[PDB]
Amino acid sequence: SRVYEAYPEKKATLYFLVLGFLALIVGSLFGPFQALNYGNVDAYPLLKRLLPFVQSYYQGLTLHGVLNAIVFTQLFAQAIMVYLPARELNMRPNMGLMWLSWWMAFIGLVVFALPLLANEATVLYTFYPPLKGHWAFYLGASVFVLSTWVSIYIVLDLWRRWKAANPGKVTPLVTYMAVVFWLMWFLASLGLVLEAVLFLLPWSFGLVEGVDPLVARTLFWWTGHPINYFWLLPAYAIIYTILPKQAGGKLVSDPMARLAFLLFLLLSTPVGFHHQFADPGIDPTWKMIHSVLTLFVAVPSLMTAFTVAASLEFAGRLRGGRGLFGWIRALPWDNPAFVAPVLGLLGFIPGGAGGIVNASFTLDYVVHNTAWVPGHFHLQVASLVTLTAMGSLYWLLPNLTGKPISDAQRRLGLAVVWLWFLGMMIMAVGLHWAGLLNVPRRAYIAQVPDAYPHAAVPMVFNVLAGIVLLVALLLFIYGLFSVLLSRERKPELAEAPLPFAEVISGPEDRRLVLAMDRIGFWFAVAAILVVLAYGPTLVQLFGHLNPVPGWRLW
Amino acid sequence: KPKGALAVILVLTLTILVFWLGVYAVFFARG
Amino acid sequence: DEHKAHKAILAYEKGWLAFSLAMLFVFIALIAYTLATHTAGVIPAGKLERVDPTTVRQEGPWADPAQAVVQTGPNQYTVYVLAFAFGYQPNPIEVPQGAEIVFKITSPDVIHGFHVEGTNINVEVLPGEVSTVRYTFKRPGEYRIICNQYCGLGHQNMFGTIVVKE
Ligand code: HAS
Ligand code: HEM
Ligand SMILES: CCCCCCCC/C=C\CCCCCCCC(=O)OC[C@H](O)CO
Ligand SMILES: CCCCCCCC/C=C\CCCCCCCC(=O)OC[C@H](O)CO
Ligand SMILES: CCCCCCCC/C=C\CCCCCCCC(=O)OC[C@H](O)CO
Ligand code: CUA
Ligand SMILES: [O-][O-]
Repeated sequence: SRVYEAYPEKKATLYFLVLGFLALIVGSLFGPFQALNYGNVDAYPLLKRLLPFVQSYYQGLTLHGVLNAIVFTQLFAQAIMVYLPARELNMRPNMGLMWLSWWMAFIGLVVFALPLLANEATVLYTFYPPLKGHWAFYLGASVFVLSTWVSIYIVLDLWRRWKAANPGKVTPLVTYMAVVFWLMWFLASLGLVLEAVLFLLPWSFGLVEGVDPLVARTLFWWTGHPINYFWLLPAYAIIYTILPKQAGGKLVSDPMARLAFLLFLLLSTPVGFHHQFADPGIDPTWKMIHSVLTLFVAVPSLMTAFTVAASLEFAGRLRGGRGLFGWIRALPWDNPAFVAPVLGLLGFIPGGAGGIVNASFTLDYVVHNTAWVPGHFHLQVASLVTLTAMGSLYWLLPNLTGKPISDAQRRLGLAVVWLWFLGMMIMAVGLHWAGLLNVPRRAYIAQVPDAYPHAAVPMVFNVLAGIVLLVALLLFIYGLFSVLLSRERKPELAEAPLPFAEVISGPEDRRLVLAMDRIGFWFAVAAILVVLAYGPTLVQLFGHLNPVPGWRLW
Repeated sequence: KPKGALAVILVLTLTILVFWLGVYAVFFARG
Repeated sequence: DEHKAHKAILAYEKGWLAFSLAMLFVFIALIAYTLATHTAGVIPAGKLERVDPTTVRQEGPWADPAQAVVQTGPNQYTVYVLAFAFGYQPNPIEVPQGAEIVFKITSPDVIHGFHVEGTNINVEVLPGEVSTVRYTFKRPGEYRIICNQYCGLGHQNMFGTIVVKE
């Protein structure tokens, strides 16, 4: 339309969205069968008759991980943290790069998908060596991820163009967020790209006989942890700068919001070892270190809890809610785009508290590699991130397509979001409890059905969440297609503005705000923190390589 | 005072706190 | 009102920010405490100890499981564990209770978990590395070992057994 000629950013964004959600629909298909599995119920015969390219629980488990946690999240990131900043600034992203990044993302996705769908790379989204995937999996993933470097560049571009026409002004909020976001992602990503280039690719191409598993794990978890914050922070952009609007109030502080993001940039990367607590050949004094720095990266979220909660409370008081619970009822629960994130915000309480446990070094030996881990991280990514992405459908989609959302259509959304939340809560009880009963993660337990008798009770939750999350998922498919393929348009929807929130009016710290705008600087320090936190260990690892043959055991 | 916010962070504190002491206990039981 | 709310929000925000700092520190002290007791034996020795996965079943202390157990102390036994697809050697492992046990585990193939059910021993086993952890079984009987890292199609039916003698 005429709308896409002024705002081509709309189109590209739309694509990044649609693709991601597709990936999520497909990635998620596998979920319910994995929920039944963890409730000791084997529904995979059914799934194989419906999806015959599928040879094992583990191929499914790979598909699930790669598509939901890697692909969808990343496409969502890209849509949010490009378009949002650019809309606030009201300048156009380089439409050349913006398309290059879509095509990379898609091209790579499709390449990786080939060996995945053909059972040539059943290695899971950690792809630990010496289990050896097809080259196409590694090139394809590599090209998928790198696309993000093109996004990094796009936003920094916008930013500097804005800083030019506007010298002596502070960075705008959403745009300041996107900038530290992407910079962080840059340091974060070297871990994986390093492991990919120096190891995964030569090895998967046959240029070298084996890879050293410990270096690979170290390099992977370099990227491995912050990618999690890379998943989360698009949602926090929205929670912080949009949700207050649609809740009926404002953002209580712009400076706290910058602080949170800044803290992320500096503390998201030096913490990888908290995934390697049971690894050999990595000194304990380094683990205590990354434990302590992990506890630090909790802080911005602890901050975030209050900030957002006070913002919601204030919106609640604004709409007449009085009391201690009153303000809660006052909030717009008929509005799915309000509900989806606030629900994920609830799940994040137990989720983060799960995270705090895992971070505590020795305590990690209670839960590591057991069903507790997935019980934790579903509350995080597969609820708070996902629920946010979902409720965005009901504001971001009309903004991008002019396609309106019916009243009918809005009531279906509430269903989905709640059911999804409720299901992820039920699953969360079943998994955590099972991991405490010492049930392993990543396992087709349903095929050794007499192996974990001590966990009958939590297993019933797993089955229930299984069916509950199947109902929600079908609804979400049905619904997402009602809008996507809707027959009526309204160009004035596309033209209307994003419901960006006002900031509450009270004086603040020009001085901190000003401090935090020195982005070149903070970028360095985050980087130093990474030289310092990963330097010595990596240097000694490279000192004493010990590569080992690969194995395909499936 | 933002007594709603404070309620939230109350629930938040309690939750962390039950989790962390919980698992710590367990660590020592399995110790 | 709006210029007030901000003051009160930010005023209590600041309480909370420092209360949470506090709690997070107490943990750091509580975690440091564990690093100082025996419960900390289960933390892997951080030293690099590299073997060769292709020959480890032919030479060295993994090559004859019936001798994988060794008194290295007055009240101490080193136990040589091979974890592999799909099982553990020896089977079972035999140690006495009250004796300090120094598990030195490795793999000939892919990575494996070594999670000793009912206890804190939860360690990753990487081929080409030897993982050293230390435990003292305080109750006699039969502990099962679960593989908690994906190793391939037989991941879920890979278990070992430990027997603690009275
Ligand atoms: C986007 C997804 C993720 C985030 C976020 C993330 C956060 C944490 N993580 Fe994690 N996690 C670990 C550390 C943490 C900790 C300390 C946090 C922290 O960031 C937590 C901070 C957050 C909080 C303290 C919560 C505050 C609550 C908020 C912000 C909501 C407030 C609610 C409101 C305001 C609602 C009000 C509304 C009303 C209506 C009243 C560690 C260990 O140190 C492990 C490895 C252990 C092992 O053996 O596997 C781990 C492993 C996982 C895995 C498994 C990786 C694998 O496959 O092996 C993934 C996927 C992951 C996901 C995610 N993780 N995590
Ligand atoms: C349709 C709802 C969902 C169900 C019921 C569900 C359930 C599960 C279960 C049962 C597992 C653990 C299985 C095992 O340890 O063997 C799992 C793991 C996984 N979940 Fe999901 N899931 C769903 C959606 C998602 C979404 C939306 C995300 C990401 C955005 C996600 C990504 C992950 C990842 C990262 C894995 C771990 C794979 C691995 O360790 O290799 N989940 N899911
Ligand atoms: C282990 C002990 C169990 C503890 C369980 C409950 C913990 C309390 C939770 C949160 C309080 C955090 C906020 C503290 C606010 C203090 C007052 C403040 O800073 O506000 C004064 C204001 O400036 C006047 O004008
Ligand atoms: C202004 C007020 C300042 C005071 C704030 C601190 C409040 C309490 C916090 C931590 C206590 C840590 C106690 C450390 C001792 C741990 C002992 C333990 O739990 O271990 C027993 C185990 O059985 C042996 O092997
Ligand atoms: C809402 C969530 C509720 C969650 C509730 C979860 C309950 C946790 C139970 C146990 C933890 C620790 C138990 C430690 C394992 C004991 C095994 C044991 O005693 O056996 C060993 C030996 O073989 C003897 O000979
Ligand atoms: Cu060996 Cu899983
Ligand atoms: O991942 O935390």
